[PDB]
Amino acid sequence: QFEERHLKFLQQLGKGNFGSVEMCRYDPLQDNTGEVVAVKKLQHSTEEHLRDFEREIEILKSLQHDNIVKYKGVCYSAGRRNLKLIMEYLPYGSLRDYLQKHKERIDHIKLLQYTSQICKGMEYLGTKRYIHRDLATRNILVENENRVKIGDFGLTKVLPQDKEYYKVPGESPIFWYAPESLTESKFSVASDVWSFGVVLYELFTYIEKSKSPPAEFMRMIGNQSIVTHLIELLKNNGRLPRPDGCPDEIYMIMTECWNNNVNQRPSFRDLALRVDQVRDNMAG
Ligand SMILES: CCc1cc(O)ccc1-c1ccc2c(-c3nc4ccccc4[nH]3)n[nH]c2c1
Repeated sequence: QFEERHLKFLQQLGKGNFGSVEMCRYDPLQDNTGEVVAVKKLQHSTEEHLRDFEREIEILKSLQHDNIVKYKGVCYSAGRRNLKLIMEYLPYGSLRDYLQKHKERIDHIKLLQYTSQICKGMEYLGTKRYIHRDLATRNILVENENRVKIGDFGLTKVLPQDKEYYKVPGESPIFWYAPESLTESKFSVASDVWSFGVVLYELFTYIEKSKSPPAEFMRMIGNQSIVTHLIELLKNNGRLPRPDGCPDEIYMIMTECWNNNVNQRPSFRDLALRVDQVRDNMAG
């Protein structure tokens, strides 16, 4: 339990429509310093967003894995109605920024180390029947040069006991969404795997602006609405191209994640083995 008065503001870390993230020092003895944490609050405190936020917290609360970011607590000092979530602070930020600034020290082998760690996380989420729903390079955090961790779990949904998909706004990362998520609003491990396919695309393009999924899909779309154009482009087997210099065996994994049919997509266990193996062939 974190008390507002001891929660000292250092700087803004990242923002969005109704949530924001701040770097903070939690200083219960005020003497003169304590421990640095990442703090999420809601801007527009609508009750659906609050209820969604409270459900995000329970998910975070239930997670313990070396490749998943650590929950520390919550602050109720000033209300329900302005809850704060408190998580560990990882200094190197998101994989999107990190990769983009440090790229010339990061080769295909490093990129495959990151990929492995991502699959181990999603494996572990699969065990708890969680569908992350926002797998993208911008929601993977870097603890150090040899370790990254998932999370922005604000879209994460728990699977029903009886079903293997979840039916569910507001801004969606459509260019990372699988076809059945666009057309029918279904989410599954299968759709999480599709997203991972495009994460693999992001890393192997080195997050170059002009090569990005929005950048690329919008070129192919040419030339309403935009989703409707995407859904149709995907149905005619339109896909993100092979990144320059991307291996055969990696590109194949991408292509397999982006299979129209849910049931023919690879599983995260399989993706771990395949990627862990490609590393060794590349190294030794
Ligand atoms: C508290 C919000 C949240 C809520 C979830 O459900 C899951 C993860 C997070 C989260 C998001 C971002 C961070 C960061 C960080 N460190 C940076 C350095 C530089 C630039 C950006 C950074 N973001 N550390 N820990 C973080 C936890």
